Amino acid sequence: SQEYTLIKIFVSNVKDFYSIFMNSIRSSQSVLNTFFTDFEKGEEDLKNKIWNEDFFVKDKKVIFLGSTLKPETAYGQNYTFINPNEYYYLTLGFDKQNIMTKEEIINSCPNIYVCSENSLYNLAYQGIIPLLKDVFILNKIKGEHFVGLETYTNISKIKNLYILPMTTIKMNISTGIVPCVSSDSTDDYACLEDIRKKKNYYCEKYNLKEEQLKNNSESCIELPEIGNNTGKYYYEKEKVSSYKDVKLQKIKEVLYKKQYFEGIMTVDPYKGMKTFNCRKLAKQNIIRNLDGFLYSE
Repeated sequence: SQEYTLIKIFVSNVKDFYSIFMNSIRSSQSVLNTFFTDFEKGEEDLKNKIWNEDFFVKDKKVIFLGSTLKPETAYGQNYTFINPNEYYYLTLGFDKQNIMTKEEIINSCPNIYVCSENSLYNLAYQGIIPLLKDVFILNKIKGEHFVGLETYTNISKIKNLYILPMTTIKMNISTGIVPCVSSDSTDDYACLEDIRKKKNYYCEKYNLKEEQLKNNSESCIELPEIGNNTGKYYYEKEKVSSYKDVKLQKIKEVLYKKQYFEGIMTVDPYKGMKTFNCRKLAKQNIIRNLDGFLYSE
């Protein structure tokens, strides 16, 4: 049972998120002339409350639930990765970690979470989302539609963390949304490098512009005799060919263990602390500050 740290990844432009939301509602009503929980006969006021700009701008926070095994690197986050080819679910949940009626969920849950199907019942077991009297689904949206949205966390140095596509995200692991920390992760580095290299493919295919692809990731971890920016260092040394290179999984596992046992933190509030210790503190601080959750499956 692997423990993950979920980080609250807030959406900057909630009105654009609302456009995406209503575009999806309309598409699904058209095709079905499984995307959202149906509204019952006397629930029109609920429908009118949810399908409303106020719901996304005033009433609720819109939050992608990012999953990481390296929470100590969150200050360096430069992008948010999503699987563009898979469906993500929108569901209401709690800000702090529950069989409830639709009305009760609307009245009690301040956050709209975006996450994979895989995560849903795990989240409910963790007390992060309620069960409906079986999960209340506001929408189901392919990841491609979120590519280019601006996100941020309360930990990240920068606040323009665009959503980028990563097709190697496995839908059976956690929430299927991951923080991009390109300085400190070879897979993140690899994916960002492929996007940059094939910027014409990516900006043609998705709602992405060249100028969005230049965000720096502040390295949080130095390795003795290597230095910082270890993601790039192992990308280059192991001759990684792309973010879909079969050897990455092993490189990712080796680098994870090496940073954990040997890394030194290079960012506030952890400067000079060993990564081994910081892993635990960062989990503590993130949870205590209500910036995220512990999650198991």
